[PDB]
Amino acid sequence: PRTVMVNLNIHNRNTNSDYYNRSTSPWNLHRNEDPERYPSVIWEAKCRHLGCINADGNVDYHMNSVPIQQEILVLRREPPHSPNSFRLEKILVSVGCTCVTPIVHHVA
Amino acid sequence: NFPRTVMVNLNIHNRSDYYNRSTSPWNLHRNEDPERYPSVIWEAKCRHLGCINADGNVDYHMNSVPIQQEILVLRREPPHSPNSFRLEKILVSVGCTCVTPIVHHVA
Ligand SMILES: O=C(N[C@H](C(=O)Nc1ncc(CN2C[C@@H](C(F)(F)F)NC2=O)s1)C1CCC(F)(F)CC1)/C(F)=C\C1CC1
Repeated sequence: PRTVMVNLNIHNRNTNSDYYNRSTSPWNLHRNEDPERYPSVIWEAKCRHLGCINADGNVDYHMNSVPIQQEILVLRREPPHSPNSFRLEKILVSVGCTCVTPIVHHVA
Repeated sequence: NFPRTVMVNLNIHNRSDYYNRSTSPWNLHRNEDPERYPSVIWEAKCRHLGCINADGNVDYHMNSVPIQQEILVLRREPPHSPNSFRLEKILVSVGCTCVTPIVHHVA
């Protein structure tokens, strides 16, 4: 069906870290708020460095910290400001960072 | 205004070799549930316990750890219902990162 009903009283399902800090590609969380969306608040990861932290605790510029982006669904109020009717909308969220070897190629 | 039941139009409006190039690489595993929307969820599983160093070897002094995110899914309620759901909060692995291990002698 096009329209379905959804009970917003969330049940947790098997939901029972300092990774953001201990990582060689550490990140911080930034609050993204949208009153026309459910969830209204989304926390996005922003990599602290361009390079990665090495064994000596220094930034290695030969490696890159890259955000891992995921495609997430959100509920957008439709019509706008509606408390009880929504449309699914696909957005991209940064969920953390990883350390990668850079893509290399000569200028054409 | 916070109603218990709301209406949702499922016609979505839209608004990557990391898994291999990473020092904490991972593979994707397909999790399928016909009682859930989205029915298919791809989860990351770290390939190694350690991390890949400059020389392409596994460094056992570092750990590959999965990054777990809390996500919401729709579970059919009552079961098998094509048009009614309850929001459910689950934990998914979305990739891996390389961390310096947490060390401690225990009592
Ligand atoms: O949960 C949030 N949104 C939910 C959502 O997107 N669920 C998803 N499930 C699997 C997905 C695809 N993916 C992502 C990646 C990994 F699962 F690993 F993430 N692998 C995958 O296969 S997307 C919506 C909430 C509204 C709804 F109507 F209930 C439908 C689902 C949301 F908006 C925000 C959460 C970040 C705080």
